[PDB]
Amino acid sequence: KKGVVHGVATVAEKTKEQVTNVGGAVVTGVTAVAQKTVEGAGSIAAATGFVKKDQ
Amino acid sequence: KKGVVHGVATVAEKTKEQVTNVGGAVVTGVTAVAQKTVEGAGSIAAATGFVKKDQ
Amino acid sequence: KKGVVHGVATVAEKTKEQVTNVGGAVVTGVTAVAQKTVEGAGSIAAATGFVKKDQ
Amino acid sequence: KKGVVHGVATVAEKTKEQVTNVGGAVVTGVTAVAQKTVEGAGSIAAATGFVKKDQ
Amino acid sequence: KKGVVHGVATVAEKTKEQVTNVGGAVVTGVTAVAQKTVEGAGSIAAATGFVKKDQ
Amino acid sequence: KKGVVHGVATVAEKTKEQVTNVGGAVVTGVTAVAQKTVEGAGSIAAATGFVKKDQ
Amino acid sequence: KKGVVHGVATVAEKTKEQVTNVGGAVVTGVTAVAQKTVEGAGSIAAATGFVKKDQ
Amino acid sequence: KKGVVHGVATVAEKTKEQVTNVGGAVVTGVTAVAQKTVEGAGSIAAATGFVKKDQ
Amino acid sequence: KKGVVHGVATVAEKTKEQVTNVGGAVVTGVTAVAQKTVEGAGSIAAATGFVKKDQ
Amino acid sequence: KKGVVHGVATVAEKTKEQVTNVGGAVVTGVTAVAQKTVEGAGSIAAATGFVKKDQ
Ligand SMILES: CNc1ccc(-c2nc3ccc(O)cc3s2)cc1
Ligand SMILES: CNc1ccc(-c2nc3ccc(O)cc3s2)cc1
Ligand SMILES: CNc1ccc(-c2nc3ccc(O)cc3s2)cc1
Ligand SMILES: CNc1ccc(-c2nc3ccc(O)cc3s2)cc1
Ligand SMILES: CNc1ccc(-c2nc3ccc(O)cc3s2)cc1
Ligand SMILES: CNc1ccc(-c2nc3ccc(O)cc3s2)cc1
Ligand SMILES: CNc1ccc(-c2nc3ccc(O)cc3s2)cc1
Ligand SMILES: CNc1ccc(-c2nc3ccc(O)cc3s2)cc1
Ligand SMILES: CNc1ccc(-c2nc3ccc(O)cc3s2)cc1
Ligand SMILES: CNc1ccc(-c2nc3ccc(O)cc3s2)cc1
Ligand SMILES: CNc1ccc(-c2nc3ccc(O)cc3s2)cc1
Ligand SMILES: CNc1ccc(-c2nc3ccc(O)cc3s2)cc1
Repeated sequence: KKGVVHGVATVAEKTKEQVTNVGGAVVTGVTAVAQKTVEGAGSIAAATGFVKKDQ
Repeated sequence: KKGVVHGVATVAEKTKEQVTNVGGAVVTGVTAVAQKTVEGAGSIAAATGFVKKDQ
Repeated sequence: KKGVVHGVATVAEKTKEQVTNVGGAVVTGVTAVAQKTVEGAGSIAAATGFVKKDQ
Repeated sequence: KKGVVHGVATVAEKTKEQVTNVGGAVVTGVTAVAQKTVEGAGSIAAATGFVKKDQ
Repeated sequence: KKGVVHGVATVAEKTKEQVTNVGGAVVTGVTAVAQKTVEGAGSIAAATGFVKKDQ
Repeated sequence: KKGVVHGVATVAEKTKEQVTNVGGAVVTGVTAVAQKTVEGAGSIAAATGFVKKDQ
Repeated sequence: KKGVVHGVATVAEKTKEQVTNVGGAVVTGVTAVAQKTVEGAGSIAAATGFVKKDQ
Repeated sequence: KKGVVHGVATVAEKTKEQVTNVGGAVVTGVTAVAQKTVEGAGSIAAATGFVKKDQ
Repeated sequence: KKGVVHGVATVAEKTKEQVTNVGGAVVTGVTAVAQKTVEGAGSIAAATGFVKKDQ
Repeated sequence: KKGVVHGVATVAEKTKEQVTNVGGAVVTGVTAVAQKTVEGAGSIAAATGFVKKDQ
């Protein structure tokens, strides 16, 4: 076989899960957050996949 | 087989799940948030997939 | 087989779920949010798939 | 088989769900939000798939 | 076989999970956060995959 | 002060919430159930406060 | 002060929450269930407060 | 002070939370269940407070 | 002071939390369950407070 | 002071937490279970407080 990509690719066979991202956010997984009190200014309480590039 | 992509591709066979994103947000997964009190200015309480690029 | 894409594609066979996004938001998954009080100015309380690019 | 796309495509066979988006928003999944009080100016309380690009 | 990529690629066969990211965040895994009180200004309470590049 | 009860009482001062039950069911709290498929004969899918005394 | 009870009482002062139960079920708390598939005969999927006394 | 109870009592002062139960179930706490697939006959998947006295 | 109980009592002062139970189940605490697949016949997957007295 | 109990009592002063149980189950503490696959017939996967007296 032959393949040429510029990116971003994701090429496969017999594949149970696939995610391609440029951005941006993708949530595909099981996630449970239980929480009782959030205070403070300002605290990232429960972050799973996170990116902060403030300018 | 032969394939040429510019991106972003996601090419496969026999594949249970697929996500392609440029952006942007995609939520495809099970997610449960239970929460009782959020305060503060300003706190990211429960973030799963998150991207902040303020300018 | 042969395939040429510019992107964004999502090409497959025998595939249970598919999402293609450029944007933008796509919500296809099970999601439960239970919440009792949100305060503060301004706090992202419960974000699952999120993108903030304010200019 | 043969396929050439400009994007955004989503090509498949035997496929239970499909979403193609350029935009924009698509909601196809089960979603339950229960909520008791939202205050503050201005707090994104419960966001599932979200994109904010204010200029 | 032959392959030439510019990156970022992810090329495979017989592959159970795949993630390609440029960004950005991708959450595909099981995650449980249980939490009782978050205070302080400002403390990253529970971060799993995290990136902070404030300027 | 003086108090004599037979039960069931609930006596208080300065009290934000109160529930008295003999029975029976009382639901006063925030509750979110999101659900996609229930099968089987017969499975209690999502029970929060539950009592089964079949004879 | 003086108090005589037969039960079940709940006597207090300056008290934020109170529950008295004989039964029976009382749900006063925040609860989020997100769920995607329930099968089997018969499986208690997600039980929070539960009592089964079948005869 | 003086107190005589038969039970079940719960007597206090300056008390943030109170639960009295004879039964029966009481759910007053924050709870998040996220779940993707339940099978089998019959499996208690996610039980928090649970009592099974089948006869 | 003087106190005579038959049980079950719970007598206190200046007390943040109280639970009295005869039964039965009481859930007052923060709880997060995230789960992806449950199979088998029949397996207690995730049990927090649990009592099984089948006859 | 003077006290006579039959049991089960729990008598105190200046006390942050209290639990009295006859039964039965009480869950008052923070608990996080994250889990990916449960199989087998039948295996107690993750048990925190547990009692099995099958007859
Ligand atoms: C995040 N902001 C952003 C803006 C623009 C893009 C673009 N991606 C492509 C790809 C192929 C093409 O012919 C044109 C474009 S423009 C991506 C991201
Ligand atoms: C010292 N370590 C540190 C980590 C994180 C922070 C953050 N500050 C903000 C403010 C607004 C917002 O939406 C998100 C965040 S995160 C600050 C400090
Ligand atoms: C070893 N390096 C490598 C890079 C890329 C490939 C590719 N194979 C295909 C097939 C179909 C298609 O539309 C695109 C592509 S790209 C293969 C191998
Ligand atoms: C952390 N900041 C950062 C900025 C830029 C990069 C880049 N990586 C590549 C790779 C290939 C290419 O043709 C161009 C670039 S630019 C990486 C990181
Ligand atoms: C984090 N900031 C960032 C900005 C830009 C990039 C880019 N990655 C590629 C890859 C191929 C290409 O032809 C162009 C570009 S630009 C990556 C990261
Ligand atoms: C994070 N900010 C960002 C801006 C731009 C990009 C771009 N990626 C590509 C890829 C191919 C192409 O022909 C054009 C572009 S532009 C990526 C990231
Ligand atoms: C030391 N053991 C003890 C047991 C029980 C008590 C009680 N005090 C009160 C007051 C008012 C009321 O309606 C009921 C009761 S019960 C006090 C002490
Ligand atoms: C679980 N089944 C059940 C049946 C009956 C009861 C009763 N509790 C009281 C209390 C005082 C009284 O004068 C009478 C009765 S009867 C409780 C439970
Ligand atoms: C060996 N360990 C074991 C634990 C638990 C069980 C249970 N069997 C049932 C049947 C019906 C129902 O509503 C709940 C349950 S739980 C069986 C065995
Ligand atoms: C486990 N099975 C079980 C059955 C019965 C009990 C009882 N505990 C008390 C206490 C005082 C009283 O006057 C009566 C009774 S009965 C306890 C356990
Ligand atoms: C679990 N099954 C059950 C049946 C009956 C009870 C009873 N509790 C009391 C208390 C005072 C009283 O005068 C009568 C009764 S009966 C409790 C439990
Ligand atoms: C688990 N099964 C069960 C049955 C009965 C009980 C009883 N507890 C009391 C307490 C005081 C009283 O005057 C009567 C009774 S009966 C408890 C448990």
